[PDB]
Amino acid sequence: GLPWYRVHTVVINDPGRLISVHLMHTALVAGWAGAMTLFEIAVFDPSDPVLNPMWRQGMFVLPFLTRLGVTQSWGGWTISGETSSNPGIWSYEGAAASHIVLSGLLFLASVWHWVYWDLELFRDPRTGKTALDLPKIFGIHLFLAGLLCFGFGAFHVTGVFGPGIWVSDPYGLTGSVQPVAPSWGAEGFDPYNPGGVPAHHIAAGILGVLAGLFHLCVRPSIRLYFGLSMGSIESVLSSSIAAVFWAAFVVAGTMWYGSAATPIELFGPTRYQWDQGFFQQEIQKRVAQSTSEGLSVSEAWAKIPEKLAFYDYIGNNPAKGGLFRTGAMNSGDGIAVGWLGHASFKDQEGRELFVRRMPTFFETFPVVLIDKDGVVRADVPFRKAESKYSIEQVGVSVTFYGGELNGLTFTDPSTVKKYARKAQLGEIFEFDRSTLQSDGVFRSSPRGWFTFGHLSFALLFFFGHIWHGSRTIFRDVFAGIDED
Amino acid sequence: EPGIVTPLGTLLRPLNSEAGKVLPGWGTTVLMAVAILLFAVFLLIILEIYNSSLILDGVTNSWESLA
Amino acid sequence: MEALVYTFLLIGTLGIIFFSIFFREPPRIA
Amino acid sequence: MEALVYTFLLIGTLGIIFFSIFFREPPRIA
Amino acid sequence: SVTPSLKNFLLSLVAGAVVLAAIAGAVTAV
Amino acid sequence: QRVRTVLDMDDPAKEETVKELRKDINN
Amino acid sequence: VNILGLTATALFIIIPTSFLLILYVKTAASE
Amino acid sequence: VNILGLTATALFIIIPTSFLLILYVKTAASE
Amino acid sequence: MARPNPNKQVVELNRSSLYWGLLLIFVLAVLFSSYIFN
Amino acid sequence: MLTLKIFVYTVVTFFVGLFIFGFLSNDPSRNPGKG
Amino acid sequence: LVDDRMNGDGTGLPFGVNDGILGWVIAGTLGTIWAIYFVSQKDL
Amino acid sequence: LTYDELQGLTYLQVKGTGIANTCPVVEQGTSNVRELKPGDYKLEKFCMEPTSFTVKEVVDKGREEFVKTKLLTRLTISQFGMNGSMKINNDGSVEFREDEGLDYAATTVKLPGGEYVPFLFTIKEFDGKGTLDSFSGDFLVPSYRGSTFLDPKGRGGATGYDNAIALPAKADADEIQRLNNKSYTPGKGSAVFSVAKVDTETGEIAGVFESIQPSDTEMGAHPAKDIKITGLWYGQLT
Ligand code: CLA
Ligand code: CLA
Ligand code: CLA
Ligand code: CLA
Ligand SMILES: CCCCCCCCCCCCCCCC(=O)OC[C@H](COP(=O)(O)OC[C@@H](O)CO)OC(=O)CCCCCCCCCCCCCCC
Ligand SMILES: CCCCCCCCCCCCCCCCCC(=O)OC[C@H](CO)OC(=O)CCCCCCCCCCCCCCCCC
Ligand SMILES: CC1=C(/C=C/C(C)=C/C=C/C(C)=C/C=C/C=C(C)/C=C/C=C(C)/C=C/C2=C(C)CCCC2(C)C)C(C)(C)CCC1
Repeated sequence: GLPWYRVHTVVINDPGRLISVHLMHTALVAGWAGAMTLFEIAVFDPSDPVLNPMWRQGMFVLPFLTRLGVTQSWGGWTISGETSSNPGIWSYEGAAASHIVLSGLLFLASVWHWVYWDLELFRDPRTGKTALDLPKIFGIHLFLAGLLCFGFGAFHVTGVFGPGIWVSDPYGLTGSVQPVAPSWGAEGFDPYNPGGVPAHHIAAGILGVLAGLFHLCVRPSIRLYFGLSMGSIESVLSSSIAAVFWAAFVVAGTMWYGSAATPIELFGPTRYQWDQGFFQQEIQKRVAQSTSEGLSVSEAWAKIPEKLAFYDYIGNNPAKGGLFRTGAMNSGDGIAVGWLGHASFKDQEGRELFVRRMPTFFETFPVVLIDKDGVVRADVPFRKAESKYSIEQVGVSVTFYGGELNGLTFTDPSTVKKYARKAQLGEIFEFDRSTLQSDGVFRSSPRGWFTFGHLSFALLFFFGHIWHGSRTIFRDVFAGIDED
Repeated sequence: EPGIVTPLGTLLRPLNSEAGKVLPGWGTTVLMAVAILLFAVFLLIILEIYNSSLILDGVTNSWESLA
Repeated sequence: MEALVYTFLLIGTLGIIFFSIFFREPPRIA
Repeated sequence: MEALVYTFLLIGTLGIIFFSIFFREPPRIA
Repeated sequence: SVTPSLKNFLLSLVAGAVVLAAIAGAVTAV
Repeated sequence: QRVRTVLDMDDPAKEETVKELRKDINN
Repeated sequence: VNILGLTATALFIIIPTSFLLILYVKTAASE
Repeated sequence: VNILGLTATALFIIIPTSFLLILYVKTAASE
Repeated sequence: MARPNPNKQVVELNRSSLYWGLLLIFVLAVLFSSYIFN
Repeated sequence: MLTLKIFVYTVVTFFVGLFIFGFLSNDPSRNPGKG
Repeated sequence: LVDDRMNGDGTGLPFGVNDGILGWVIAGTLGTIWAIYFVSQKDL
Repeated sequence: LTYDELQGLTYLQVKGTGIANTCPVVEQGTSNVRELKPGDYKLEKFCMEPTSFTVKEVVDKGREEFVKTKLLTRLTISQFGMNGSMKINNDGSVEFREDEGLDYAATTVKLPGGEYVPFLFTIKEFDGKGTLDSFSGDFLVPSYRGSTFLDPKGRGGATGYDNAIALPAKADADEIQRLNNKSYTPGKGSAVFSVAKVDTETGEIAGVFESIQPSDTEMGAHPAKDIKITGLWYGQLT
């Protein structure tokens, strides 16, 4: 009999039952999408577009709804901080309910295809047996995919009929959904350019339409049909799985490294932005400008937006969480309340020392106050006996500008040490940890969870493609050898 | 014995009729070679642009590309 | 948390009503 | 409350070992 | 225009085609 | 104003900064 | 008993449904 | 996490165990 | 081919495979319980 | 609003019409016996 | 008026309708069902 | 729909039609307002009618503005039958006095997000000081419920248990404001009024008003909210 891992092999030869189980899986996926969206709207707190955005709340499909245009909600609010006067029918809950009713209709269609499986459409009239013209089915599917891709690229993202996509400034401060003009030049192949998406989708849709028309028109050859077994369903299964984990690897890399399709204000910042000093660079540039024309360091730090200083915090690092540190970042290190201001450290003779920011690989880092010249001047010494760079010996005082603490100078070592420890993580923020009872360890971004899950699934589907391709080529010897 | 006859099945019938009807010889496998090698070239071009192993006049390959 | 459990177990109850209605044992005339 | 879960999982594991050893399917030798 | 990186990439494609042709020639020379 | 100041400002906090890793053959 | 209710309701569902399912498939296996 | 993990562990130790018991009894009752 | 489905198959899982499944689930639970409980 | 009135009125009118003319379609001939 | 209202309750309005489009669609649906029943005659 | 033909229609043709919740509008005369005769006046059939109900919300990102709400109750918004005395001077300085009438309106509205804020829209004992164009003042605002109102577990100000006796230990706790005492402090509100389209022949006046008033405080609990109420008003002088 069929083993437990071979049960679905009952529907290899049945196209009607195959369509039924495809519809059942598709209904399950649509129902999950709707249920996940309702769950995330139920547990979603829109009470801070800036300091507690969706990626700080561990929202998974909320950025994907947001990226393609769904920004308003039936709850009477907008994620950008505005008020939804009339969100219409296409809100978050609207899309979820549409997915739920789609799942129900697909479940009914799956039941119908399970019952009425014996359709002569699945039987070729030349011999009466049940067979599928897989090259022609592929041509139809490729033609349909070309039309859908070209329509999505020429009507939705371009805004001539649709709403466009999520476009923002390079540092992810404002963010919105705009129609985007296609970039047909080499800059269209710029990954962070939003204009590549409409141009790519238009060109790929047109070429897919042409390839589908060609596949509808022209039959395969003897050599190709007997080599790749185009009359077999495991062959197309193997190759489809190959394309699927190819796309999974590509999109996992895109999510991890960042692109125009992965906005930072939706999926969190990237680890390379923290590693390469992106937000710290922009903050210090926006300080150097407007300190070069008056309004000195005592002021003008308020000209630094709180969102940028939040982006300059390693707690928003996607590669700083854990495998089993479950939940949102808010459940990890509290909810951000406000910016405490930039901490400037000075010794007794007046040199400006700065903390050595902890890298991504380290979870516990030694605190070192190092000067402009790059010479280690102070630290929180582990020894504290025959120690040469301790806080009270160097005489380090910490000051704050532009935050809740402004013009406040702290001199005592017990307070200077803890503010230096807070500054070791980047910009210093205060966190309410009593609302969700946070444990104190950093969590992972939705971007990080997406990339981890998709890479694991990509390797698993590499194995699946190997197994199915082996079964494809070696179908006749699957029960043993010929012994002759 | 024929299956369950339906108007939709009769409409989509010629779309699934020639199961096993192929071309003689190798067909368009020279066109396979041409298309697959150009796709590999284009894919490599994309990889070098995104890996910064190829620098163009108009691309930046960074977040300031949003500027 | 309780609302999820109530909803899930009640929809399971009505689903197994559906299962007992349609997917029941067919009686025999013999 | 975690310790009872751990002890239950391990005593279940030893139960499965004892069950597999002493109440296995006999070889048929046919 | 033609950047040095693009020029070196085109020469790399030419060299790859050349070495593939050389491998094919060595194979067909048995 | 000048970029040499922010270079020395970013040098002690994070040595992996992209402006420091670009065009630093003169340094 | 906020989640003690969860574990009690869970086991109260699980033990009879697994028991009944086991003996039912014992019935249905023999024709 | 003190009791959500308990619920997850309970579901993991029952659902595939019950499924395996269904298949095993479906085979054991058939000779 | 007819009114009943011709691909009617019987799923088998013997007692040794039941042993392996039960051990796999229980050992996986023992291994991952310390991490799920955290 | 008014669209909802129109839609609900149409669907109830459709169901009521199916009912009225379904009983109008010579129902005493639906019996399995003789009469 | 803080919001729009129909004021369709009371006054003994015929068939509960305040707009002629409701009566028109009712008459159209009844007429088309009767037309189907009348063209599908001389049967059974 | 003026006052002249408002009495010209019987109750049968106005029942269930919302006309009973519609103030008369002056169609004759001019909107210059100054044409009204000055002196001491005694207005009767002073009518009130709101056109928008909005509730202030402390916006999360630091903003602060009134957001539009949804009326949970049906058309029970207006207040009629208001009396009082008016004086009009040559320079235009006027005072307003309100004494009795249907001077309260309990109405619950739904905020966007599944939030309900009940309030008592009142204009009672209003003293508007200013000119004919605009004049403001302060008016008495009752809380909402009476002293004898009973919550799910009895209790309340006048009648009640003064404690939730369902729990034999939740009598002395932090819930001092929940069971021991219930706050019935009457608040004060702000009203802005404007007079327009005055008919000097029959002494008819109209215009748009503005009402600011705190909502229900739910009897010594979560702080009440300030409500902005705009609408049309109508009056008749003697
Ligand atoms: C869309 C991709 C895809 C599709 C259509 C198939 C389809 C098929 N596979 Mg295959 N496979 C895949 C991917 C896929 N596989 C991948 C990624 C792997 C690597 C892990 C494998 C490894 C694999 C093996 C080793 C075998 C098959 C077999 C089969 C055939 C029978 C399946 C069966 O009845 O088992 C029954 C399945 C179950 C009883 C449940 C399994 C329980 C799993 C482990 C946990 C439950 C998963 C959960 C519900 C959803 C998570 C998945 C989702 C996140 C993607 C069938 C035609 C069998 C075969 O070759 O046929 C002869 C077989 O031996 N597959
Ligand atoms: C036409 C019906 C329809 C519509 C309008 C939508 C719309 C939406 N869905 Mg959805 N969905 C549908 C059907 C639909 N769905 C069905 C039938 C299923 C079951 C399979 C799903 C399952 C589903 C899930 C699980 C999710 C959504 C989500 C979403 C939302 C964001 C989409 C997204 O993630 O962007 C991006 C979409 C993609 C990146 C897909 C890429 C397609 C690849 C690249 C195709 C490449 C292979 C192709 C064959 C090559 C072509 C070759 C060429 C030459 C032609 C969006 C509102 C997401 C959401 O936010 O939840 C609400 C979400 O997670 N849907
Ligand atoms: C690959 C798809 C995917 C991704 C990337 C995410 C990502 C995320 N989810 Mg999500 N989820 C998914 C699918 C996904 N989910 C599905 C399919 C469901 C339906 C079951 C859910 C239901 C769900 C809920 C209810 C919640 C989330 C939450 C979250 C966020 C918190 C991190 C987390 O998941 O905890 C940690 C993740 C792990 C520890 C992964 C476990 C690693 C593997 C799978 C273990 C190996 C299996 C092992 C053999 C089992 C033995 C254990 C046993 C002893 C118990 C995060 C961004 C939370 C949230 O923030 O709210 C929005 C939240 O509460 N998800
Ligand atoms: C361990 C790797 C591995 C193995 C053993 C197989 C094995 C198999 N594949 Mg598969 N494949 C793989 C990887 C692999 N593949 C990868 C990574 C992809 C992309 C996702 C594919 C995509 C793919 C498709 C679409 C198909 C197969 C098919 C098959 C089967 C037919 C034989 C064949 O043509 O092989 C595959 C041949 C190769 C993998 C050789 C490709 C190597 C090229 C020529 C070298 C390119 C180098 C070039 C200079 C680029 C370097 C640039 C640099 C910057 C990295 C066979 C069972 C066919 C099938 O019918 O399945 C039954 C088919 O449909 N494969
Ligand atoms: C919503 C999610 C739904 C949950 C459903 C989850 C499905 C659960 C499936 C998993 C369990 C089923 C496995 C059955 C077990 C089983 O499959 O039986 C063994 C099986 C033998 O089957 P046969 O060839 O005898 O098939 C004939 C039939 O009688 C059996 O089907 O071969 C194995 O294929 C594949 C797996 C290897 C088995 C070894 C795995 C255990 C090794 C690990 C041991 C742990 C301790 C090691 C020491 C550290
Ligand atoms: C609010 C608006 C809706 C109006 C409400 C009141 C509608 C008046 C209903 C009175 C009908 C008289 C009952 C006799 C027919 C009933 C039994 C039958 O079926 O008897 C059957 C019998 C068989 O010969 O026929 C016969 O007795 C001959 C009877 C002829 C039926 C009347 C003819 C009406 C003309 C059709 C309207 C033109 C309709 C066009 C719209 C269609 C869609 C565009
Ligand atoms: C009857 C009907 C209806 C209704 C319907 C419905 C209601 C549906 C639904 C449904 C739903 C609401 C669904 C949901 C779902 C979900 C799912 C399906 C899921 C999932 C998942 C998974 C599969 C997972 C896996 C895993 C685990 C276990 C953990 C982690 C890891 C992994 C991933 C492996 C209507 C009226 C409309 C129409 C008519 C018909």
